[PDB]
Amino acid sequence: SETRLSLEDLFRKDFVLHDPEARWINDTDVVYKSENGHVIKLNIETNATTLLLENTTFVTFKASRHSVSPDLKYVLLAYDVKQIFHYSYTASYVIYNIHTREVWELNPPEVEDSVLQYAAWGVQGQQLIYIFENNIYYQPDIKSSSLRLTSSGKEEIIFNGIADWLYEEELLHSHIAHWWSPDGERLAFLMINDSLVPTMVIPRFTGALYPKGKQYPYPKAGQMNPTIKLYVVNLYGPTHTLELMPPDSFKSREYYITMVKWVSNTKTVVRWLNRAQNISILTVCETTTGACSKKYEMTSDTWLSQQNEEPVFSRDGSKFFMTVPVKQGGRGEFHHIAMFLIQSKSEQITVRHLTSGNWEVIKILAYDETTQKIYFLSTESSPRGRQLYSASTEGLLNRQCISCNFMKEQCTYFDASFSPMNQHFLLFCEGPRVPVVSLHSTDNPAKYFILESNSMLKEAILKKKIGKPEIKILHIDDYELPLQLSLPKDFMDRNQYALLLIMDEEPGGQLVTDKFHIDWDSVLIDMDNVIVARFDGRGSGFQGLKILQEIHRRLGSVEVKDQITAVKFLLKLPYIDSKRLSIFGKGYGGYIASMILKSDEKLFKCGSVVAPITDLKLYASAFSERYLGMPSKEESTYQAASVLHNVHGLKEENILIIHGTADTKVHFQHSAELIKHLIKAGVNYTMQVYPDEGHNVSEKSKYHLYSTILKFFSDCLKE
Amino acid sequence: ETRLSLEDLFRKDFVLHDPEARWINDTDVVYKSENGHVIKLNIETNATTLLLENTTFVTFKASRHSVSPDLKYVLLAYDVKQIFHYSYTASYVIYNIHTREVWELNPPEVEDSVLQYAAWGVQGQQLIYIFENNIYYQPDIKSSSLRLTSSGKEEIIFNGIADWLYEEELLHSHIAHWWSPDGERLAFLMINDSLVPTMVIPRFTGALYPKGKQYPYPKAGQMNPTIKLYVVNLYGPTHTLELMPPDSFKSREYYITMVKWVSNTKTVVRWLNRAQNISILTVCETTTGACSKKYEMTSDTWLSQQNEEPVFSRDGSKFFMTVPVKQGGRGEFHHIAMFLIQSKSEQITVRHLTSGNWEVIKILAYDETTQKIYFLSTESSPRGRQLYSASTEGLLNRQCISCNFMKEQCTYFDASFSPMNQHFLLFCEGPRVPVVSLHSTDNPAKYFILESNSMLKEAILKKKIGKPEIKILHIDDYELPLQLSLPKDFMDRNQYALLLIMDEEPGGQLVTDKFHIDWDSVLIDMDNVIVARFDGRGSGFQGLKILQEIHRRLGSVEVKDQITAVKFLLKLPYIDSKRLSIFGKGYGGYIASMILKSDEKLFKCGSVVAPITDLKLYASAFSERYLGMPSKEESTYQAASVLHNVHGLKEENILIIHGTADTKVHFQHSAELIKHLIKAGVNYTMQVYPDEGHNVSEKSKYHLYSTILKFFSDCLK
Ligand SMILES: *[C@@H]1O[C@H](CO)[C@@H](O[C@@H]2O[C@H](CO)[C@@H](O[C@@H]3O[C@H](CO)[C@@H](O)[C@H](O[C@H]4O[C@H](CO)[C@@H](O)[C@H](O)[C@@H]4O)[C@@H]3O)[C@H](O)[C@H]2NC(C)=O)[C@H](O)[C@H]1NC(C)=O
Ligand SMILES: *[C@@H]1O[C@H](CO)[C@@H](O[C@@H]2O[C@H](CO)[C@@H](O[C@@H]3O[C@H](CO)[C@@H](O)[C@H](O)[C@@H]3O)[C@H](O)[C@H]2NC(C)=O)[C@H](O)[C@H]1NC(C)=O
Ligand SMILES: *[C@@H]1O[C@H](CO)[C@@H](O[C@@H]2O[C@H](CO)[C@@H](O)[C@H](O)[C@H]2NC(C)=O)[C@H](O)[C@H]1NC(C)=O
Ligand SMILES: *[C@@H]1O[C@H](CO)[C@@H](O[C@@H]2O[C@H](CO)[C@@H](O)[C@H](O)[C@H]2NC(C)=O)[C@H](O)[C@H]1NC(C)=O
Ligand SMILES: *[C@@H]1O[C@H](CO)[C@@H](O[C@@H]2O[C@H](CO)[C@@H](O)[C@H](O)[C@H]2NC(C)=O)[C@H](O)[C@H]1NC(C)=O
Ligand SMILES: *[C@@H]1O[C@H](CO)[C@@H](O)[C@H](O)[C@H]1NC(C)=O
Ligand SMILES: *[C@@H]1O[C@H](CO)[C@@H](O)[C@H](O)[C@H]1NC(C)=O
Ligand SMILES: *[C@@H]1O[C@H](CO)[C@@H](O)[C@H](O)[C@H]1NC(C)=O
Ligand SMILES: *[C@@H]1O[C@H](CO)[C@@H](O)[C@H](O)[C@H]1NC(C)=O
Repeated sequence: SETRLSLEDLFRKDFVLHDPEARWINDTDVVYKSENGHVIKLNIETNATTLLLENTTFVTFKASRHSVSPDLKYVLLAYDVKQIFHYSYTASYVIYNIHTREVWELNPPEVEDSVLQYAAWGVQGQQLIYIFENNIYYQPDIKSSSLRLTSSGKEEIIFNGIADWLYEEELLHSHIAHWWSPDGERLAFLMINDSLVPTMVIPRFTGALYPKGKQYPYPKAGQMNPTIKLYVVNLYGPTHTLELMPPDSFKSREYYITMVKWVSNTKTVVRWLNRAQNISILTVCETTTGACSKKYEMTSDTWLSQQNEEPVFSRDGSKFFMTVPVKQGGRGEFHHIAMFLIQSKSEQITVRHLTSGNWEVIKILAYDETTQKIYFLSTESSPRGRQLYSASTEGLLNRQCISCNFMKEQCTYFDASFSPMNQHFLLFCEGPRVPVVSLHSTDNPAKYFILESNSMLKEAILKKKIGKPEIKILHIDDYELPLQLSLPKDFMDRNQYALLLIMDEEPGGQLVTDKFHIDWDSVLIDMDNVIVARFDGRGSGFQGLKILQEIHRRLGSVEVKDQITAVKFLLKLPYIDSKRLSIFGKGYGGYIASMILKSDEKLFKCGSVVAPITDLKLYASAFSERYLGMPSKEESTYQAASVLHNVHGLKEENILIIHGTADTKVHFQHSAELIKHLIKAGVNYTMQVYPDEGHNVSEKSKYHLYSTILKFFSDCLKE
Repeated sequence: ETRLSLEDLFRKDFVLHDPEARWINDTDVVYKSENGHVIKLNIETNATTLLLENTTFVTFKASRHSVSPDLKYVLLAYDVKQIFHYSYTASYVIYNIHTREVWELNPPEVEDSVLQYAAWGVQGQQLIYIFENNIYYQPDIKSSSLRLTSSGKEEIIFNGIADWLYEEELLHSHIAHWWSPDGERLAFLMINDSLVPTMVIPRFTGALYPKGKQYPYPKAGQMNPTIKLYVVNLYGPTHTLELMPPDSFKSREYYITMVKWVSNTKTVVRWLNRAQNISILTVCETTTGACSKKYEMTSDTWLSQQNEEPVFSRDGSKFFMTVPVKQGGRGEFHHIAMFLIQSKSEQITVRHLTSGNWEVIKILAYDETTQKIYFLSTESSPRGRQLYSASTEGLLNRQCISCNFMKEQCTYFDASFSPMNQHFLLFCEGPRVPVVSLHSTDNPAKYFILESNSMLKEAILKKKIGKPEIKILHIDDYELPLQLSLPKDFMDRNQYALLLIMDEEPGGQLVTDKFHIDWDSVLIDMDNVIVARFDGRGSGFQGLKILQEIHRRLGSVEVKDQITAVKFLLKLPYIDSKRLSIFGKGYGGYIASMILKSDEKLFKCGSVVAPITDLKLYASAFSERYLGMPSKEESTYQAASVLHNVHGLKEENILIIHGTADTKVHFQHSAELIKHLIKAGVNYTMQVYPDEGHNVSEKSKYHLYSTILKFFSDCLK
């Protein structure tokens, strides 16, 4: 009874899921690192294991990032890692020679003790590239000097191979704007032109004598957007670079490139998207020429579905598999696998649907061409989980679940990765149990062995109370939505508990999920006897498009009304205390958390909001415009979704606004603007701001934040 | 209902009504603002004219008014935007006193403009205005303007207006130009910030993409503004002559801490070395540029009040100035000096006209037609200020004027004499709710009263509003006041909470007869908290000896005193050691912080606004004055900081309030503090106001007071 979960535990190194950082190399050798922190080669044939790196990635300035060369003769360490946006990190690199020790500084020519925007490795051999001053550099091997592939790079204006903010956070959802041809002969990359894009300033108060902060291109709602070209260079000899032109329909009009991928060692598929995000064009490009052939096109009456989807091919290209929406009847559309048959030049490709039901095919993992099978992740088995399924491409059109019996009750939510010949696959658990990675043979899920058990962490949460989350199911409109109630160790049916209602932090995400998670609220629960509640309302993703697009043009309108009807039901329970009800949400969820805190009725005694996005006119183009469309251009519906005007009350409501000053996603401006109206409106509120922090606070401050929130919620909830 | 509540202080009943009195002739005084009306008064006939009416509303809430010399026009400032402290930037309009019609005041080619400065001249209707750091001149309402300087460059080269360092630290006002008595000539400062490092004031609250400014702000030991003093003639050619520095200062770092006209040609410019230990009074013939060394000063610590303005013979045979005199043990005090000017470089016999342990604060006037000179002095009492006259040529006698005005109701004064000195304005400011009055010189018949602050008087009358017991403490060889402001109903029995308020800038005086009403008065009345002020060493206006006890030990001394004062406070029966709180802002936030460390924890909670937390991060001319140069000559700078060795603030409940746009104490100070405070794991609470200054706007304001009030009241329970 004195073995329960305290905040500083979450920072204990016992917890903190240990990720195997598994990676394929041959169809034999998997490079998964990090059991004890050791990088390891494993031959799945012989079981033979080699120690590549040891507890060394300490010794060189706390190297936080590791990558093993293709030829397995070297390791690339990143140390001095500095955050930038989300996936963007800028650090210094070093090269450990796997066979003998000796480490090199990785520097651009003429430059010493340097800092790089990106490093990684290539595909063939020991080749690697690194980005510096927004220019791409290439080293054919450890031997040779580097080769600057682009001179066009200009700091904070023209980017090469790395994403500017808009492309990283919104469009691409990763900072890697370049891609390697399968044979390492060729490199495709994005040239992003921010010349005309308006810039926002991230201030720095904490530096030297006179601190100076940066200014980056950040197009706001309806603003000038980054123009962008897609080039391709050949890494052998001449380095002739060819721009791959857009589809003729998009030529001259505003557009984004939301994906590109290699199919052959020459052809690539670049998905183009209009600024409005209602029109998709899949193009296939011959890189030796620049021949660009319209292949498939899509449209929406609201906004286009997952834009990063990557199609699988015949490796010749006779056929290819992709996921698209199918009307499915009433109950809306669901993403299902498509059979498109590419031919004969000859536009037109026959489409055959390989899947259907009310559930989604999330990702298409692999196509095993030697047989009749294709592999994917699906909610079929259950909307709350994810499972690994195979269907037979050519054939009966049948379907079968693989992951279903792995843990039974202990793994309901998966992800997986197949070897390059698809002969076997890695199965990440992430399920209700403390996550476990495992390596199976394809044709025979004998489960073989287990790569990572997260052992220490398992026994850690075992000791602690750690209850089971009752799940109620609500009917809103025509839908059925999950309400997850996480309840204190000892639960009297009798008493009146305090209720924390946590918001989904970005739209189209899924709160209630079998995915294992441990975090602050778990502490709020156990100590402090608070029940935390999550409810996935309309707009929450991963069930149908119909729930997902219920948000279009009404933002904060719908999600809020649902969150409230969910509190309503919550309210009619005996064991929750209407007197003490609190809300929490961050980012966008801070936005909705705020909308909920206005005049409808006051169901909340106190609530706390972190990096709240408070006015959509002030948020990023590709985000606002997606849901609300263009601003003063076509719509004043933008005035409607704001926290800023009409603050008309937050009454006895106790409000806590937490914001990072250096935040690059939700600018501090959002809370500044809010706080301003909040004063002129005469509303009781309390704020905590972290000088020079981001949307995600550093390790230093973070604990302080949790402590803050924890104290806040626990204290206000007291009777 | 009959005690003082916060929102009263914002009630327009309160808010001292300032007459904004101003002389014109030796007859007509222009004091405005009784009902908000601008008024001419003929002190001969009593005749009053209404110049302006309840119109300075109608034109966009005009916040600022000035009447032309010839009394035919009024200059309104509206759209007033704060800049630093005295610096305001607004749009101007010209009301024609005789016939209403109003003009836009614009630089040529510019429409609906915004100006850095306007005011008026001396002779006639002439006026000048500053735009893009250039000086413009209008000989009259008729004529087009005349650009007197093209050298102006935004936030780099300033003309006639002070950059931050000169406004806040050196000059203590933003007016860098001065008019010759006859309006023939204009002297002004050219401030060159080219090489001075710049600090950024961020703006989060603006339009789509807010952009904040960046101004030259030399920090401790940094590059400083270079500056020249030119003079232009406002008639014809506009030949402009630079007035060269003293030869000794030539080529070395220096400030100009004052300039004033003496004749319609000669000026006295006081020069100061960067170190602030050497003064040179120079007198300059403007038609030539002849610059003659007159008097020089030195200190072993730092030079005394630098804005002192000397009075002359109007010929220049003699002149009066205030300087320190050794006075014996007990230190030095500023007393009036008789310097006799006669031919060439230096000499000039010095005769001291005053002495004792007390100071001559300001020398107001010299009546040349008789044997008298006029000044303000602490003679009558260190806590007050009185208006004294001494006989220059003669017995060397002294007599107090203000002594019997209010007896017990006015002990603290200031005054202004008419141009011929024939009669004077006496501002009360004393213990009673301030009252301005107009007296005849040779006969203080008190004549009449200009401003009674009537409504305000009856306002505080109704409310409880107690009397401040004053204890006197012995520290070292000195005797220092401790003012205890006590709740309406005071039991000798109970244990009260104690708020200890800090003096906000060094060399100021907390305990003073000067009337004041503010938040703490509310803290007192409602919430039964006793607020305490104690003027320790370094506090000004008694001797230099108390004042300079700070040199090179900053936060060292003031703190030890503030504590020994808490000690004594602690031994009282009726104060509760359990509940003790501290408050201080700006610099006082600095000391408030030093007190909150390790010595012992005598405080349960304390609150700090725009704390200056590291002197290396404060302004050059401030830090360097007390602590001298930085890594240049001293690491004693490491000593005075809050930043390292936050070693504890224990159960201490701390509230840090800071404006984001603050241009005096940068937000950096609290950012820096807050940083260490987290890595040190200390419990603290913060409230920051986006886009506010060192002085919060009206909007936020109230919210701040509420905060502080709640904080202090709640923690003390
Ligand atoms: C405010 O102060 C600044 C700094 O003192 C001042 O800028 C400088 O002004 C002087 C004016 O003469 C310049 O001095 C030189 O004049 C002759 C031209 O005949 C040249 O020989 C010089 O060549 C170089 O001198 C410097 C040597 O390092 C260089 O830094 C400089 O950029 C020249 O290349 C030079 O022209 C001087 O150039 C500037 N720059 C600086 C930083 O001193 C400015 O004029 C002042 N504003 C006013 C009106 O007071
Ligand atoms: C990214 O976009 C910027 C937008 O500013 C591009 O800058 C553009 O550069 C071109 C040529 O450098 C400019 O054209 C001009 O034409 C005249 C006539 O010959 C010539 O005198 C100028 O020197 C210049 O060449 C153009 O005005 C300018 N602006 C625009 C709107 O494009 C930049 O080229 C782009 N970068 C890349 C590599 O895509
Ligand atoms: C470096 O890795 C080795 C194993 O490769 C670790 O050595 C173990 O240390 C633990 C202490 O936690 C001992 O209980 C074991 O006996 C050691 N060996 C084995 C086989 O586990 C070592 O912990 C690693 N260094 C760290 C912690 O960074
Ligand atoms: C995709 O959405 C955009 C919204 O930006 C549509 O934009 C058109 O813009 C004009 C501008 O005046 C409007 O008059 C039209 O009504 C809009 N068309 C609509 C509503 O669709 C764009 O046409 C859309 N296209 C598709 C394929 O849906
Ligand atoms: C005024 O004080 C400053 C220092 O506060 C003196 O500056 C001198 O600076 C040099 C720099 O290396 C030192 O070596 C000297 O010790 C300083 N002189 C001293 C002791 O004062 C400056 O000389 C002082 N001048 C006067 C007139 O007192
Ligand atoms: C290698 O190790 C694993 C560990 O359980 C085992 O399952 C596997 O059978 C071994 N190798 C073989 C026989 O394939
Ligand atoms: C704000 O809070 C303070 C104290 O909690 C309270 O005195 C005041 O009534 C509140 N203001 C309003 C109008 O709610
Ligand atoms: C205008 O003055 C009159 C009397 O002179 C007064 O009653 C009135 O209050 C004044 N102005 C305003 C702001 O009402
Ligand atoms: C004007 O009135 C004042 C106020 O009572 C009085 O002192 C003065 O003698 C009067 N002067 C004349 C000349 O009317």
